[PDB]
Amino acid sequence: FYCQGSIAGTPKGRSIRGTIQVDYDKCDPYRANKFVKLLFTDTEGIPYTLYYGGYNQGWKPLKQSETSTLLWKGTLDFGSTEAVNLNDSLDNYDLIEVTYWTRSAGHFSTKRLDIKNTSNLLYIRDFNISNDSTGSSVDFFEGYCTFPTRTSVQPGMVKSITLDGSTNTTKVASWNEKERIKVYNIMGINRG
Amino acid sequence: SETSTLLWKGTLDFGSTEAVNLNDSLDNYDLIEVTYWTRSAGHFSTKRLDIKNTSNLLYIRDFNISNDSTGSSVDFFEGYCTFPTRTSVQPGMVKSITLDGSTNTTKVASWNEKERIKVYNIMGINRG
Amino acid sequence: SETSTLLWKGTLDFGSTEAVNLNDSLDNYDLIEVTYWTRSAGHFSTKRLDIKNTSNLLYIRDFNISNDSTGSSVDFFEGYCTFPTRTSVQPGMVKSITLDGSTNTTKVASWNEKERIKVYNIMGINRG
Amino acid sequence: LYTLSTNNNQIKMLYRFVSGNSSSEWQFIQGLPSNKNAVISGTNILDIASPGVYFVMGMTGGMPSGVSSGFLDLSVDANDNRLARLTDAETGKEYTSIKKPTGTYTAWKKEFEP
Amino acid sequence: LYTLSTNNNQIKMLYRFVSGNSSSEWQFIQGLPSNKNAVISGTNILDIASPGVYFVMGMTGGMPSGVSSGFLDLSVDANDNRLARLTDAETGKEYTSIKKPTGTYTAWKKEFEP
Repeated sequence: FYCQGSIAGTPKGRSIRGTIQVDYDKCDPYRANKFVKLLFTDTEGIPYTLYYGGYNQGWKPLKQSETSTLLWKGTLDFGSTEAVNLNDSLDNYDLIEVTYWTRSAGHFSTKRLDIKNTSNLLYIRDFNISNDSTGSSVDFFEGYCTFPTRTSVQPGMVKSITLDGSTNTTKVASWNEKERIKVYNIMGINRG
Repeated sequence: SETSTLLWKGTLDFGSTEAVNLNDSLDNYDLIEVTYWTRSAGHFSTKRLDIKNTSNLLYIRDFNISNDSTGSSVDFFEGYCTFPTRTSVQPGMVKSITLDGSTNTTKVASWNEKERIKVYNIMGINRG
Repeated sequence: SETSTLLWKGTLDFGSTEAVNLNDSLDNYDLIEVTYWTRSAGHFSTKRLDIKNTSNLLYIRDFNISNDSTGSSVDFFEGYCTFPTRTSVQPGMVKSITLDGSTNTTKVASWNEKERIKVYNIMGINRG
Repeated sequence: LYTLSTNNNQIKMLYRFVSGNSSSEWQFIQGLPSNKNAVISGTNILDIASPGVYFVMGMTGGMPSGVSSGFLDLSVDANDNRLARLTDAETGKEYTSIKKPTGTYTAWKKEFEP
Repeated sequence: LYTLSTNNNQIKMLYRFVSGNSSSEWQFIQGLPSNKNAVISGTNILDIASPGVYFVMGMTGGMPSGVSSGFLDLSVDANDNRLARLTDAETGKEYTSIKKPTGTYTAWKKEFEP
């Protein structure tokens, strides 16, 4: 099948191309329930499913399949000053995800950003407590990258603070230094 | 395959006192995910909640440090929504605290105030 | 397509010591996700980890603030799992600290106690 | 800090060190009334919650069965771990009960005898 | 004498009587932080060398095997005889160890069980 993107219930107003599977329960079209399954793709290649259950269950909600495309990889330290270029425009994506690290104990994690609903700042925030049965000290890390273009990222700021548990005082443990917050990868993500 | 459906869209301030409807029941989904904002430095982010393994309280937690070369303060944000029905979300609390790095002292910076934590969309998600 | 498989399910308390064995190798996944909880106020949430770009340590970090109009204290919760094998997971540590907002001082509130941080599932995920 | 009461259970000494807006915790001192272990009576023994060594007598409930008075050594941490050690003033039998942070008190466990 | 620290393991009160050159010893006083027994964590339990009752947890060593946490009641006389009794917070089981003036602590004995 083919459906024109102006018909109601199409995804994102795009035309779609796909296949349809139809059956009646136990192959009895005179007495039985009817079932319908659709599997289809839009002008951007995104795959969707749509399903009708028999026994008057009717239509289940539209299910876009989440799809991802690497936009960048390397070692982007928030203490660096260069921009990095993304392999496709952020405008083709509904989220990004970044993998990141912080200096303390070698912590690694991810952070997700909704590119259609953002201040255009990729913020990272994280903390570390002392890893022994006696210390009360805490470390904080924060920093962000701007987007200079819809195809690029640049480190705007990185900072850290320590709450010293011995004196009970905070101190700045870094300002605009490398080896404090790092991003290794950036992913473009499609979602519903 | 991981699949996603929009359950709601708008701007849900946690200091608001109103529910918002969801386009389908929470019971059809394995997770929810939300885009959100927090006051300090105009931050935007996403939060995930498992609908099967939960207290039926969507919390947001976040924190912000002083954005200058000298400050040593930390501000904290916490807030939550209840689900008054399997088809709605309502704010239940929002609070903030400042650890002031100039005095080395903590204080309550807000309690049930607007402009602290906000959600822009809620996605229902299906997974393995 | 992002695709997911359930590797393990249960209640992996970070105060426990025991390894658990996973149904499939973590090498076959680009990420894991884990649904988790922390003692304070019955928070529930999910952590994602890239299983390529990692120290091979699944941390959880969280904090709670006093849920009333008057307390300024902040509770910090941290712990990790370790991967002794690409088919096993083992809790390395759990700890909590309180910043006391009445004296303006910091203290250890727990160390390798059960009931502080808990993981209810491990999902293996593939991504592009 | 000193509480201003003639009631021998309410009179308390506390102290602390203060630096700016920060301080130690309050250090609650335990004093012995007429140099003795303080008496508690007419109550359920499981309602008692401060650390210390009391004498318990005429209690309304939560004693071990048949025990009518005794020394109660109670210990309590900031997480609310508790350790109660009662000793029966008639037979000299110890009874122990514990509360975990997330639990209530367990029932009494008697000591070991042949 | 009062030490100037916000740390509950370091805020000490001491008193004595002085006459010319002579005095009593310093009588040490232990407070209860927030009305609780003093927690100890992140040490070997055999590095505790002050009397009193302490909730011990996360101890890096010297515990009885499989005892993670408990109440420790320690006695230490002027000669450095010591008696340690540890009661395990999971089970209520007592363990004991002893030290002589000219020796180190023994291993842990356990209470007997049915």
